[PDB]
Amino acid sequence: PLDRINDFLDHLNLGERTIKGCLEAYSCKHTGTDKRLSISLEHEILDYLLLSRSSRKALIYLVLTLYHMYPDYDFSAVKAHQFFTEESWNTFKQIFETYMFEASKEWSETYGGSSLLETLYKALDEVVKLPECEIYSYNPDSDSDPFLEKGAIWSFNFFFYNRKLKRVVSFRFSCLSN
Repeated sequence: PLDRINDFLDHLNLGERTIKGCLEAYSCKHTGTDKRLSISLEHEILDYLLLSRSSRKALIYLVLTLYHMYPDYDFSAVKAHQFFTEESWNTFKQIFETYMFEASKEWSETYGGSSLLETLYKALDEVVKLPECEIYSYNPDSDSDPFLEKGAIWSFNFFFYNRKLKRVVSFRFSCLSN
């Protein structure tokens, strides 16, 4: 399902610049390492007392997904509470049509049928119920954060979270010069 998109955006070259895209699906666990991590994270963020309180829950799982992508990095519930921002589908749509327009044009010239945004909407909707989702963007400070590659022209990290399903899908896409 996700594989067609990830293959399309697996180092997609547009002559001089390259677009990188990665979709990942995650089912949140409440057993084993993640349970202990969740306890530690919620203790860090409660002891510390930009997301609001209505996303205080999602924050935990968000950091968990971060650990699943880079398990050797010292992520923090406080700085992640700072770096995560809840977004709307409309904002993500505008970002996608503005930044991934060349990729959507190359998609339409290669596949007759659904556009790239349509296919993305269908895959995201299959994994997490998009009308019921909460959307987040991860925007860290330093280049040391593994979600910010030094030298990239632009980089986006989106997370689609479903509370009733306890599921998170990560969409990463950046552009690089050669």
